[PDB]
Amino acid sequence: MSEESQAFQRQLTALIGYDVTDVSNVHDDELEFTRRGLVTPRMAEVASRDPKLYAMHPWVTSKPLPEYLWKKIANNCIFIVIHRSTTSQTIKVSPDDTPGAILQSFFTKMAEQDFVLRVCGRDEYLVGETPIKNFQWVRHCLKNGEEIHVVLDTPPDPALDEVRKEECDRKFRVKIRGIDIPVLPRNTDLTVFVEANIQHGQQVLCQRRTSPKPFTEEVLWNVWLEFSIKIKDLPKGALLNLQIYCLLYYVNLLLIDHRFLLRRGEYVLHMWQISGFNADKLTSATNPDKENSMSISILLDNHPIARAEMPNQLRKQLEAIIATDPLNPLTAEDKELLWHFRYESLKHPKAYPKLFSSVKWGQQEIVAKTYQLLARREVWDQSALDVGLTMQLLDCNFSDENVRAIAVQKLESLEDDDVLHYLLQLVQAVKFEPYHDSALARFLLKRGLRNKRIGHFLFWFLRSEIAQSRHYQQRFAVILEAYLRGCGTAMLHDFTQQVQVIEMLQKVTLDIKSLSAEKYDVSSQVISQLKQKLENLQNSQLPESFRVPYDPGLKAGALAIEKCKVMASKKKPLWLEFKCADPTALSNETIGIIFKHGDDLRQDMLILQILRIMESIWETESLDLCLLPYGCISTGDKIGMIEIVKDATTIAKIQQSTVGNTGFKDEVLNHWLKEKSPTEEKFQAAVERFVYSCAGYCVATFVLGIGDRHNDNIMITETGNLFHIDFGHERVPFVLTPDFLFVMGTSGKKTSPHFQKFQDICVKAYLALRHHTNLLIILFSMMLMTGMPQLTSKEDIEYIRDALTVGKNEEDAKKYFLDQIEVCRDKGWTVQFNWF
Repeated sequence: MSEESQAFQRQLTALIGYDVTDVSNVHDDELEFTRRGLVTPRMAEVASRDPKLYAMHPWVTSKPLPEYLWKKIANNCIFIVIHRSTTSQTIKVSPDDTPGAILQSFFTKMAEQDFVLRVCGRDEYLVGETPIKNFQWVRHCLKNGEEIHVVLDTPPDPALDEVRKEECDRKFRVKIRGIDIPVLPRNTDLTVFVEANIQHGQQVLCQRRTSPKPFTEEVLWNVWLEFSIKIKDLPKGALLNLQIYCLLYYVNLLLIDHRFLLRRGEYVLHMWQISGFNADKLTSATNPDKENSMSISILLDNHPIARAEMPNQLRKQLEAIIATDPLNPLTAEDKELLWHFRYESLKHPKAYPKLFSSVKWGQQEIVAKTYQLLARREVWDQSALDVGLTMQLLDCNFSDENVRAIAVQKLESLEDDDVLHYLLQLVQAVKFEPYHDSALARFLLKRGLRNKRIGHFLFWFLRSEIAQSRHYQQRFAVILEAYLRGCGTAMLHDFTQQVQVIEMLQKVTLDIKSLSAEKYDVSSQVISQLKQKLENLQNSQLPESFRVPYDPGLKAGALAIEKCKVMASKKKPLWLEFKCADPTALSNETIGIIFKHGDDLRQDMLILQILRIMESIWETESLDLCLLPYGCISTGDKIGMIEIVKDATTIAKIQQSTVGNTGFKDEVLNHWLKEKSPTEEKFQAAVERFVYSCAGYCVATFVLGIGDRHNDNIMITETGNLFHIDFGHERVPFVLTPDFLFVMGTSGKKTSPHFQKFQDICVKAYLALRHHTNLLIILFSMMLMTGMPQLTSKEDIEYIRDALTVGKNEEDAKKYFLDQIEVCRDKGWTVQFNWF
């Protein structure tokens, strides 16, 4: 079409980081099928969204105000600071008051209504029919004892969000012709065979092998591999998994296509090589490197899918099976029970995952029965939304489209606040979808387009994977495009700015990394080289401003080249600082960002996100363990940015400043906090905060099995908020060393008010998380499968079961954690010292 449309597809390609019109690494048209398929869902949502609210994207929650936040409001009054150039009043408000109805208690209380309240220095609005106590920014300020500063100004023009117009009962068999690799001369000559598996929801329905042969640059067999399973019995979503054993290579091919047709014809698939379980193994995409990759040739020639009340003790066996964690293995007995009492099972939403693990997906009639089961879904459709449960049906174990769709059905009812909490994991979850186009993928696209905040992170979460996952960049790219084609020219403009910026800093970051070895030091030479490179961008290259990717509410302006530098650490990360591009800003404090290479940030994001879930969990029990999950977004391979927490120091650096360089003293920390405390009130506040934050992290860290940390990866704010960092990748359950204890007023396994307060918070926090054992267990395993390398689909994922002390009662749990606390006391500084 118009040269205009080509220039647009060019722009999109740049934002995405992939050409979705590319057909270099495909063997069918699913992707294209999918691009077209998403048009409707896109358009249906664009069309449905209120142009006004979409432009102002208010950030609101339906959850009640925690108890620990009402404490700061013991007068049913809240002070809002309304600025107006040099003006600035202080209208006292009621937590129930609406933004439109405090703008009344202003305009009239002072004395024309085409105005809207906006947070000073931010792109955050307090609009919409919502209690001011329900806006997040407001709760952010209460939780941090900050004043609410707002500016009266004109609503953003929803015209700016304009969208560009668009325009057989035979047995199954497969013939393995042979394998080919360009170069293979290796050490000791080993043997090699091909394993052809038919899988569904990671479950082998049938398995056939070829005879062992000499591993040469070309091995042929020309042998038909026949399976017992009928062509009429293959389940949609079934995957023909082909692997080469010496396991060296793998590759999958959807047995039924996106059009319900049985795969047929000759295929030459370029395989993935295992690096000397995880999501990546389930991919329907083929290695893009056709030149230096192993490949397997095959031939397919064969469309389809054209009362009784439980006795007392059996219902008991059933209920026990249902109460077991999601990691409890299911016995044949168990599956037969769940299946036979198929309809009783159907009354227990918590049984759903276990029940669908009990279906024989390899049997046409049974699956057939299963669908009839899901038909009478009344109970499920009326169940109180259980995210944990919903996610479980979205993991690697369920490949069935109808099973997965009901989980998504449940997600529909999440308010935006909630989608943000799980947004990163839901996105990862897409690696578990058998087809590109899926209910999940559509959910995301929708939720994205309907709210700007959610689309923004969706953008970056997808970009993250598209830039470094060979196994899923294709699918993720088609989804992202879809989104881009509907977020709005405005968004499309912001993204452009953000992409050019980080794309420059990434180049400088890497080039600088070359001019520096590993041996920590950092010379003025390398810093001089940085300042020069930045100077160059400061010119006509680096846009005037851009949104901070991990904090869309913040607009960043020009670099403060004088405050930038290269950090003296193993990796050589940039420490940039920018001026806030918002005049209405309430400060002159710069925005500090860290650009690093060497670490896999996608992992970091995952932990950080799980950390925020843990917060919300503790919220619903009136707890605030003061964690500090800083901004973090992986932008490419082993590269990305990190929010610079203001006024914080490494606990190691604190020790180093007192004792030797590579040298440990017990009072260092307490000394540091007191000297950093402006008054005695704030110093006492900071010891408090330390006790809470210390317990939060000791608990969060224990559950996620990443508590045994080195001193240089644990920070603390001058205000006392302790917090770990770099979750890149004798023992101790967590870090609770003598110096942390000293701050609490105890030493040599003694006692004190603070230490007992600490132990109280820990246990309270710990059993609060056990109240969500299932939600966490499912987040932990999905994390392991889409974030780590080859995670043991057993022992690894199983840690969290023992950590959350599954099975034990609350008393034995509390007992259990307190003992963990003692193991830290007995170890003192042993482990810290050892960390080398």
